[PDB]
Amino acid sequence: IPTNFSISITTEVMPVSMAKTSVDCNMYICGDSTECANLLLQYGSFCTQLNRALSGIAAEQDRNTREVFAQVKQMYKTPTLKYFGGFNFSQILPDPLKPTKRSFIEDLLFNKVTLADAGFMKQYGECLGDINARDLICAQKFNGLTVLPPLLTDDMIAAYTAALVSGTATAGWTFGAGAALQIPFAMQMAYRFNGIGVTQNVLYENQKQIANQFNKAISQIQESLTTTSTALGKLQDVVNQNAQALNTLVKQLSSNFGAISSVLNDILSRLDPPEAEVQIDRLITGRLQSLQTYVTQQLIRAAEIRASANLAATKMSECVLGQSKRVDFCGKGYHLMSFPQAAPHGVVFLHVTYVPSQERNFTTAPAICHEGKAYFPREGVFVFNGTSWFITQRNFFSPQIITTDNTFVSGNCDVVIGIINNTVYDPLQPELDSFKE
Amino acid sequence: LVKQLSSNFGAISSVLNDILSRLDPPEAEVQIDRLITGRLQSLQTYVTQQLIRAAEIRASANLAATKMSECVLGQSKRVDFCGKGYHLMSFPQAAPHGVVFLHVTYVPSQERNFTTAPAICHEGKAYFPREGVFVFNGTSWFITQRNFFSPQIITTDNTFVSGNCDVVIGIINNTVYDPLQPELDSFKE
Amino acid sequence: VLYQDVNCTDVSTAIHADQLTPAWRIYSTGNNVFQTQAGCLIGAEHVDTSYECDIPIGAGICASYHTVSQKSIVAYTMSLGADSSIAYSNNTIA
Repeated sequence: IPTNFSISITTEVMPVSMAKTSVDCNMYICGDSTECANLLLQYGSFCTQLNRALSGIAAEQDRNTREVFAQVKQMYKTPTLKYFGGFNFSQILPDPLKPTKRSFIEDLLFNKVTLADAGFMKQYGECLGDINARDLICAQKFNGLTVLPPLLTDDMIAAYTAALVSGTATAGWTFGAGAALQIPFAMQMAYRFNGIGVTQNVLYENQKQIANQFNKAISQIQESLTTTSTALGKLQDVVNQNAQALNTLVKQLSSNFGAISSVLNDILSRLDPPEAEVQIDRLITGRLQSLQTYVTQQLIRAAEIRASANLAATKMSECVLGQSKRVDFCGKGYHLMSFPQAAPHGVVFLHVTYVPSQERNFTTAPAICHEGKAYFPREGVFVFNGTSWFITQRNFFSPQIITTDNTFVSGNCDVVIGIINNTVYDPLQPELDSFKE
Repeated sequence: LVKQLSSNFGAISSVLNDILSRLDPPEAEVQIDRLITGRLQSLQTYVTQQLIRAAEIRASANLAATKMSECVLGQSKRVDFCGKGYHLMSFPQAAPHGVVFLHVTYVPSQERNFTTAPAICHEGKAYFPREGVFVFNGTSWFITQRNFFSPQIITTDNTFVSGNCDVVIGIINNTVYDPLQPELDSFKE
Repeated sequence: VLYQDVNCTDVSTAIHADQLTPAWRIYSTGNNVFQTQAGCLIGAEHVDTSYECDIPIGAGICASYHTVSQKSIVAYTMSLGADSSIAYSNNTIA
């Protein structure tokens, strides 16, 4: 039976969105040759079906992002105290004095994985900047590969994360059910511990210790996010896969598919138009095959990202919006709490798990026959017996005397293998003896 | 797929029986091979798209089967999985190439502000509440449930014994009731 | 019009000087709006209100069909959610 607990906080990073890419086949296929379009239009809707598929992928990514982040109805305002029952919620909620509207943990996450393969950003073409600061600048390239910005901006994602954290800390575990039942954080933690099986005694009598352990775990998470290693790299791997796909597409664009040269506007100045039409058709076929391979790989990656986003949304609905009895699903041990955090093209959950420690071996007993009838324990499943002494809980020691309220009546003693003779206590007989006599 | 069927892939025409009787058989074999290659590429693309769509539909069907096994065949304590709030029931319905469930969820009603009570020390020992943790109190009056009001008298059957009163922060001093003492005083005395 | 990726400055010049490839005969231009990945939404007024996202466009600027003075297409900030007044209290139970 463990005697002391150890509040730990684990991290879990799951991508929910990918790079919304859009490749224009008008510039990729038939870059600058005006005679190339006459042969390109001969094929058909190869430039329309791929654009439709890419638009569908973008819509699916936007819908997955909305289903993952946007789950609450009302936007709960972030509290100004950020200190509930001893639990210091700093570096989690947006600071009212910080210039940025994000959190410290959110800033540390956005300052690690947002490298985006520094040096390869000029492969595609986008429009970086914001409308507020008037720093929006559009950039294009001759390859025609473009990346569409996501629907939900980073500010909206940070606002959704702040609303989720506020609904988890304040209003208890009800903002996901459909109402807002305000309740202090102390009773919330009491219910969180009761859902596991531990009574409110360990929660209330050791509230300061739990708050100190929570603050220590938060500080350890901050120190791990400050200086880190190859860990926390799912989003980085997704970005690297997208960059490698774009680089392979660009390389296959400038590749000779069994023709005179891989560069346009050169075979027309050295060969006859009817003779160069064959080479143009071969180059167009090779480019179309490369683009079809790219579209298939993008479809596979989009299906994978959609599955990961559905899994992350399920985890957020089960761990954040309540207390799930799922074993090794939210964190490592008992869930007991959850806190979501924003991340670039992903979600980083903070599972405040419950890990017991300081175990000690003790003798037990299946049943206790007092006066011919056995007494199986009702609530406390562990019959902690030095020499047939007490009855305790499962996850915490909590030494408590054995009474008739913790055990029920049963049959004889010759039916249980391991019956131990002991006396059961009842507050009725001494009280009656003191009242009458 | 139909449009790519009636479409040229770099040949004389996209309709059969036309390129045959206009050139020599060896010259038409090249065009026939080009058309066959184009048709094979289009059909391979169609088969790949069908495989992707079949994988997606299989994933959705597995999710729907899990939802039916968890919500219809029993009562799952999942949060925001079957319906909006508490599942409490589920009814499946037939649909063309799909399943439409009818989750009879439980939604709360208008609320009311009350006063909290972490613990109650009657005679030096604190009495923490039972499974029902929301202790409704005007001024340290009663104890209630978590979802419905259900006003109930605070007795010894809804609380248990614990340590002293200086271990829990926010404990409100109040008196506890036990049905044994009045009955004994009425019977004996 | 929703021109995917442009500065919405050369497109207007190409339209006014007949330099764009898609040349609609019955087409005019009265007002252009520029946001992050705008699309040069010619026809909609950049209203400073906040309505529910009906037609998602991108970068948090959706479109819909509401009344202006009357029925016209507008642009808003998706109206992320209605504000709440749930305040924490260590002595209040709901």
